[PDB]
Amino acid sequence: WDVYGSDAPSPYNSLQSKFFETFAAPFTKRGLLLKFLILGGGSLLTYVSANAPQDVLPITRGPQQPPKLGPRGKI
Amino acid sequence: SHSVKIYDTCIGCTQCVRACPTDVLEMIPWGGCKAKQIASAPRTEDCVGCKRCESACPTDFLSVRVYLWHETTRSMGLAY
Amino acid sequence: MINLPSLFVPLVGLLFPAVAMASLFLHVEK
Amino acid sequence: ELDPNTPSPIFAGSTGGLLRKAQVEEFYVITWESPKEQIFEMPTGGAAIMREGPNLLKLARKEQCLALGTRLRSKYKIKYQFYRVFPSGEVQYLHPKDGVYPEKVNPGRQGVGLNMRSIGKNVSPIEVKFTGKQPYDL
Amino acid sequence: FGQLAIIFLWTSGNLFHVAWQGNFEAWVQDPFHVRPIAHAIWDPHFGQPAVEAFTRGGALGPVNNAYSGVYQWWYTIGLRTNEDLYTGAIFLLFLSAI
Amino acid sequence: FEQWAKPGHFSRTIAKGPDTTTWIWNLHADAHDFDSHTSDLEEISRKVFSAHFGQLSIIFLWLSGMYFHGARFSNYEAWLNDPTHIGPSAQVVWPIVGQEILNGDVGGGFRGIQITSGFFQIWRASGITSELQLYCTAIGALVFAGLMLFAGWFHYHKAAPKLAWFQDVESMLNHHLAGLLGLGSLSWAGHQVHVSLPINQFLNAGVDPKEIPLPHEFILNRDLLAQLYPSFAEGATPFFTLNWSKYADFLTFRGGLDPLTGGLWLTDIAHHHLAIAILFLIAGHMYRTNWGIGHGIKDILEAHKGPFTGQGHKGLYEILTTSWHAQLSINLAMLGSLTIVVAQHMYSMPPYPYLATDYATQLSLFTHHMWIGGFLIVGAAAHAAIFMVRDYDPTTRYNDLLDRVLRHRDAIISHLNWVCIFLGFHSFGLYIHNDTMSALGRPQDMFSDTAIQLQPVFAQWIQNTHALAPGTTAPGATASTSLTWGGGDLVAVGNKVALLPIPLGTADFLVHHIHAFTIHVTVLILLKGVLFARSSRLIPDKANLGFRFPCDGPGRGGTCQVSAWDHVFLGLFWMYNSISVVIFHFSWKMQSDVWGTINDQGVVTHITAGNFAQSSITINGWLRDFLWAQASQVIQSYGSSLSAYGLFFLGAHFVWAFSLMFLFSGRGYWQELIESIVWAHNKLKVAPATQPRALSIVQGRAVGVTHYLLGGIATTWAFFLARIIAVG
Amino acid sequence: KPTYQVIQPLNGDPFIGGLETPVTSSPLIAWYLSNLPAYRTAVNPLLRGVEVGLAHGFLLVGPFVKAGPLRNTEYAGAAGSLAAAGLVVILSMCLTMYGIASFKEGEPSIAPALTLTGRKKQPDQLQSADGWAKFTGGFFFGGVSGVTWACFLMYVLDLPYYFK
Ligand SMILES: CC1=C(/C=C/C(C)=C/C=C/C(C)=C\C=C\C=C(C)\C=C\C=C(C)\C=C\C2=C(C)CCCC2(C)C)C(C)(C)CCC1
Ligand SMILES: CC1=C(C/C=C(\C)CCC[C@H](C)CCC[C@@H](C)CCCC(C)C)C(=O)c2ccccc2C1=O
Ligand code: SF4
Ligand code: SF4
Repeated sequence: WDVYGSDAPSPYNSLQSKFFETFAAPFTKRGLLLKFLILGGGSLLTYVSANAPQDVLPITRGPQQPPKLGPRGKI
Repeated sequence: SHSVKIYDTCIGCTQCVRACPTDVLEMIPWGGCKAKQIASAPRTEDCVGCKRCESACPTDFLSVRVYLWHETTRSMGLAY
Repeated sequence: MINLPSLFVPLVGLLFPAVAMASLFLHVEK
Repeated sequence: ELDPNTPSPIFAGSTGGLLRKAQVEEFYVITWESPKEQIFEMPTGGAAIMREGPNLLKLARKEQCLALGTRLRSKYKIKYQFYRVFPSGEVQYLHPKDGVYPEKVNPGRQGVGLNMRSIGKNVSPIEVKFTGKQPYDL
Repeated sequence: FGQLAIIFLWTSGNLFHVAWQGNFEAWVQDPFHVRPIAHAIWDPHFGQPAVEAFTRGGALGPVNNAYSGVYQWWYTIGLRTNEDLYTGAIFLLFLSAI
Repeated sequence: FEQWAKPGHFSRTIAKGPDTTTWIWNLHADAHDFDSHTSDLEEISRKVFSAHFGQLSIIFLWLSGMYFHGARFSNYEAWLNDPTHIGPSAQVVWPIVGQEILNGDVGGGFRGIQITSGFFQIWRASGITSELQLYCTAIGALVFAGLMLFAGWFHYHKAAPKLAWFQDVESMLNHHLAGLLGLGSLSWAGHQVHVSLPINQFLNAGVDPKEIPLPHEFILNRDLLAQLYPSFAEGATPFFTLNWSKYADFLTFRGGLDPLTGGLWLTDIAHHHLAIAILFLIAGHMYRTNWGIGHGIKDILEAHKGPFTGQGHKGLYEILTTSWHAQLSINLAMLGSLTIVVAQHMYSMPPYPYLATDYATQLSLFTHHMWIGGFLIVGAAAHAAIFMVRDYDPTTRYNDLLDRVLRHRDAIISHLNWVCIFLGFHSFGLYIHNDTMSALGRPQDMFSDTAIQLQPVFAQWIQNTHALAPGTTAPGATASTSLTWGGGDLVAVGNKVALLPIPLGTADFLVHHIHAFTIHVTVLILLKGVLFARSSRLIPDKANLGFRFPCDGPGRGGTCQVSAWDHVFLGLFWMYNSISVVIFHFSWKMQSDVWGTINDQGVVTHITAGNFAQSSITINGWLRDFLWAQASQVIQSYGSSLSAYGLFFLGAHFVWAFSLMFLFSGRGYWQELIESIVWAHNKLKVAPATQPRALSIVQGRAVGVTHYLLGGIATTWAFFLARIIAVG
Repeated sequence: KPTYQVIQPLNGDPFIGGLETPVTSSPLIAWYLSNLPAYRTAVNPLLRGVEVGLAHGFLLVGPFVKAGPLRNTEYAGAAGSLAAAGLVVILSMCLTMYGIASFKEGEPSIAPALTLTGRKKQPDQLQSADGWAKFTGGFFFGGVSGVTWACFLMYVLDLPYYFK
């Protein structure tokens, strides 16, 4: 008799109120504690990817091909 | 929040200020001109530099402009 | 120890203004 | 699904006037009696079937109104009315609060009518240096 | 005042800046070519041809070609010893906080 | 009768017991137009084909020049004979102050300015031949203007003429098809077969000069054409009943093009112009008229409905019948690409003999023939406006398909608005990268061909298939439908190249997506301002200011450029940015990567390099190598005959320039001014009485529009020109 | 079954211009817009958008490799989720600087009562501060893992989308 529907569309999502939740979590969040992981957040890669050699570059060394920083003249 | 200042003489209309969009229009009775009429705004809070208010409104020297500074969601127009 | 001063540039461009457009985000909600 | 609503006003569904987020910071309504279903031009576009009531229909820029009161000036028609209407209802209206027709002039209508400068005398206006109490304004 | 501050930290730097960077204490040995030397350019987008880029003047890094004149306006007043710079820095700091 | 002015005309308040200058461009800026006239058709229908008149009498007044100033001083003869090397010329100029050198002296025994745009190639196409000849057609068409301009006086004047049988619309829409196309198409075939075909086929070698078979022949008696492509020419034409097969000989779908000089076959143009000829003769009877055969006028359209899209597309207008304005977008957008269609078509696959190889008109032409098109469409639907704010009456519509839009505004426009970021914003925002990635960006890895490649590729597409298309699949025709597409099946002629497999790739799904872009955010400007225009969701009531109408409120905190008239006032600029782009892409394909020369060991040699491919990826590459790599042509180019293109874009750059002064400027600022000076005249009593006021707002969003928009055109035609010819 | 709500707009009063058509509300499975946080009125953050995070992270394994810098290269086929975590953590701020269009300081929440709750007026302001921000604990927790889970596992492709 009820032409249904949805309307009420499919099972109210999985027995999953737990672990993700709560656990871990960076969480509680904002106002105070946000910076708390956007301070590392932005001084992380940064900071440590404002170094690490020696090395990794695009690569080039020992200025020669008809010498250089000369000629020739001296060392 | 409507500006700045705007000035005397006309009304009646039948050939002047008959067309603010957002109202802002009474007409008191008051004594001076050739039957009785002095005006700007029984209001100015619905308007809106609808500044079509002198185009229809003569009488000599600046006569309508805007100055909204604050400039208001009442008459900066933007509803949605 | 040594190699840098990059320390600065990932700031002055990367986090610093990340914090400008952050805390005066604002000026409004300063 | 369906009803309350008894408009007319009528044309159905499109965007181009009165939306979602201004059931708050204002709203505005409009009343009249409708000569015929006598169809006319009505903002978002349509053409509205006027009806045998109404005349109450929603619309946020009260801008839109008088326009429409007078919109009702090119088929012959007459007596526009509007109102407000908001959370939680109240004002906000010149026709009728008394329908004083902005034109006319009649009863007691107030001051707020003009500079001690009957303009000509206009110049550098330095009666100001940090006015307080002193003018804020006039 | 206020900005008098930064005008003064306009240069306590860029003074401080050079002798680091560039090569005056070097350029003393011979005074005329040149590619007058600005700052040191930490631009992590520049393709390995940073050599082929700006391995210029005294460099060792893709440095800017200074044109601010000044490098003479400082040579004139006195110094060519950047160990006798380090100081105009510290001075336009002796004017900055002050 | 009548007439004549004098003050006052049509802008109701024109006379005004004057008071001020600035009426002399309210009139010059109303004058034609209507409603500031009347839709009272019994005096407006009887203006439009009044017309519509002169324009022709002007077009005649035109063409009757372009043969007198062909055939009074040929390069036509003194060349024709020899296409190839030695080329065009239609004007030579009086010896005033150093005009001279402007008429070159480089055309085969001829002093004179060289000429771009076929014509030589248009009239070596038919045949004609002999100056005393299409000079015998200079007179054919000049009075022949006369009578057509003797139609102004024909009707209207002594004859206030008829809307009753103007309104209707069936005889004419049938007859144009039949009637006055159909006097044509095929009655150019009788010409294109007998006149044209062989005075070309036998041109195609021998027949050098003067003994030139004055068309005079080949009527009543055959034998000669008969001695040529046969057909058996007794007095009995087979295909009266299906000997068709025979009177053929010389018209099987030949496609490709005449390798003994490009063009493409006239043996391939009666079959094209008696079929597409007669559809238009027959199919130009399908509607009512009197004799009970025909269709709905509109009675067809409301024929069909659809649920949403409701009523359908129903009861299709009744001013669409009546008059112009309502109609007036469609005959333009249409006619619109109907000058971008013929364009991307002409160069694209050559008509009249001597193009493919040419240049200075397998380009030139190509453009203009795309301005007019762009121009035309990108100002076609400023007729959708007016109309609503105008010719549209009371009612006819609601539930019309029309209204179904005006409701569904805001959320039709809108979902373009975004494409018009993505499509562009970031797909142009895309040369940019590869600049930041060629300067900064080390070939290492970025967006070009041996780059953001894209290996085979980009295909091909199709086209290519366009090259298996004639060997089967559409059985025959001949040679690959247009060499431009296909595989490597490759020709040309005249030492230099003609058309070849012009292969695309990266540099190709680039650029493009800009015309692909642009013609998005160049419409919707357009649509935004075509829909809202009369009802705009933000001054809601427009028909309360007119068509133009400046802006309005300093209120609502900044209401300007609201009018479609001013939605059109920049409707254009971009076109120019878009037509005056696109031309560009073209002229660095044709060339650099299509035009040629010849030498030999397998090696065609282009005007410029197979550069392009990877030095027109990056935005820049078009000033590195599209300016200062070019312009040299015009930059130096004085004391010569490039001595106009070194003389135009000069006073074309200024007059791109002397736009902004009127267009960036204020308007009150200027009026405010024209006192001050005033004191000089007046006090010293001179001064007008047409009180010299300072140019009306719209009027100066009616100059930095024209002027900008004269400016960066000539310029580029002062320019692109002189490139071509000597490195041309 | 008998035709449907066509022409006559958006439910209610033929003048509330959101709009109704399919791709509003429909058989062909509007159903979507109703089990990811979409519509419903629903329930309780985390287990709504720890789904976004979970999903949203790896969604970028794309324009983080052939696009950008190094296509395929050294250091290397760490592609999938590089700093791709790294260049979240603001996407993981941003909406934790949003907290201005949501305010309260606590989450009951959660059931509902009888009575009803999610009380008969939702479309709008139920959600809060310490009322939304734990969805933010999701997407981020979910982002990473949403990133990281695409790394550890797989990288010479397979049949994952075939459709679906
Ligand atoms: C003072 C004086 C004078 C002077 C003058 C002058 C010096 C001028 C110049 C000016 C400038 C400084 C500039 C201008 C130029 C011009 C132009 C520029 C024109 C134009 C045009 C046209 C008409 C065209 C058209 C076209 C087309 C068709 C399309 C394509 C392109 C073209 C352009 C070709 C005079 C003599 C008057 C008189 C006396 C005194
Ligand atoms: C200059 C300028 C004017 C003033 C320009 C005017 C009034 C045009 C001048 C019209 C002509 C040239 C009259 C000048 C005299 C000529 C008719 C002929 C005499 C000169 C010789 C040829 C003999 C504006 O009105 C304006 C409006 C809005 C934005 C910008 C501007 C703007 O920049
Ligand atoms: S504003 Fe208009 S109606 Fe009022 S006094 Fe002046 S002219 Fe009269
Ligand atoms: S700003 Fe002008 S048009 Fe608007 S309400 Fe006020 S007086 Fe009327």
